[PDB]
Amino acid sequence: LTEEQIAEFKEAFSLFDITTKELGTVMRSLGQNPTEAELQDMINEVGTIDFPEFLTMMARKMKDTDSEEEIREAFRVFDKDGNGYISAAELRHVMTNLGEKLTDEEVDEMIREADIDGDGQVNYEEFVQMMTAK
Amino acid sequence: SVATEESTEPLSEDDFDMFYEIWEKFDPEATQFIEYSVLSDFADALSEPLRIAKPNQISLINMDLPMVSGDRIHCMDILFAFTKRVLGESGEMDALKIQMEEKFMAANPSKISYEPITTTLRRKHEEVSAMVIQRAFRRHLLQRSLKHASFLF
Amino acid sequence: PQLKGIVTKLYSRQGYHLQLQADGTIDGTKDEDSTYTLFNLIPVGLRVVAIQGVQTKLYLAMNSEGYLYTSELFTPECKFKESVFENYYVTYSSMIYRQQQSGRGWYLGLNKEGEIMKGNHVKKNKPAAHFLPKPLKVAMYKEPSLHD
Ligand SMILES: [Mg+2]
Ligand SMILES: [Mg+2]
Ligand SMILES: [Mg+2]
Repeated sequence: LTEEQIAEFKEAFSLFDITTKELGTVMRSLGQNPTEAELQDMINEVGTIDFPEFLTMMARKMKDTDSEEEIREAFRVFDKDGNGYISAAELRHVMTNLGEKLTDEEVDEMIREADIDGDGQVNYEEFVQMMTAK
Repeated sequence: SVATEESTEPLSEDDFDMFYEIWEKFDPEATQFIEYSVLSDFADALSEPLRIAKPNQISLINMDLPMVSGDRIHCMDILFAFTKRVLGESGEMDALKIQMEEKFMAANPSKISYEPITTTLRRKHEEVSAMVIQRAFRRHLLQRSLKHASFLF
Repeated sequence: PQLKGIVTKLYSRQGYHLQLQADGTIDGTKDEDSTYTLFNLIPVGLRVVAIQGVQTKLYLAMNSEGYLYTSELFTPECKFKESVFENYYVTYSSMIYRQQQSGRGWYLGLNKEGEIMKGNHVKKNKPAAHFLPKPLKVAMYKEPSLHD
């Protein structure tokens, strides 16, 4: 974290001198709207949180955002009609024919997870969240 | 100076001279190729108007830039796409590239630099994107596998 | 071994692999496990290639009427200009034949059914002309001798 970054984080933290529901409010003042489940995960990776732990939580959240964005943008390349959906067949084709090709067993598993409702369509934002859940 | 109806501005011999000067910085052995991973730097290093200043990925990926194995781009393809960016799109343009290739061939005794097209910048971009997804999925699976293993504890 | 080419399949956007059979017929096939679908892509000039079936040793050629055929001997009809359309596809056209007056090239192409098309019915901006090399390996080639 840069000094510039720590400054902004101290600023937001100071405004709520911290409770668990207080964190929710702090996150809101940083423009985020995490679900309660999301908030619990952030807390767990570390009901009162010390500053230096907030910094650690913020650093981690920004890293997570980056990787979420990287994967989302990677999917966007293949959603050529820009509707947020990629057909399971196309996903299967891309995964087995490009890059570090997935095996048949790996790709079967991907489709099992990526197309839960089994309609032959993948909501890739959904699947991005699944892969970044941990 | 050369100018067309579609040109952002005219080009002169100095621009083409400048082009080779910069080329030799990236291709000191005059192999006639640069690796695609320095193309962005090369494009940014030219003088205006041939220059494509960073960020320049979008412009580059929109150009016809064929890549020989592996991930190597010929100076002639680069030269043509960059000058077309400036001079603008035209009918003759496609025919003009064929003629340029012929003139380059007649002047060039070094035949070793001729290699067939294998891929493109855009295709490479898709390979990279697929790998981002593949890596994410393998990380996901491995995290899961260890997770299941640890349950027994 | 003076030329640096590739051993490769040529995948057609129409959903076929180009194929040059033992009997000399050219077409597209769904059989992703065929010896024939193998080609030597040999550079014979700047963005000029010869396309040769590995199993048959025949060269693809286009005659003065736009018809593609196979040639045992390497001739000027065996040279293809290689170009990319939209930065996503590779197109191969006659070096010497062309739409008279129109100035439009004549291209190697397959139709929706995987059938070989007349060179002058194939347009660079149409799916039929759209190929993608699927390279196996880099290979050195002795230069073919030009005949007539
Ligand atoms: Mg879509
Ligand atoms: Mg549904
Ligand atoms: Mg679905």
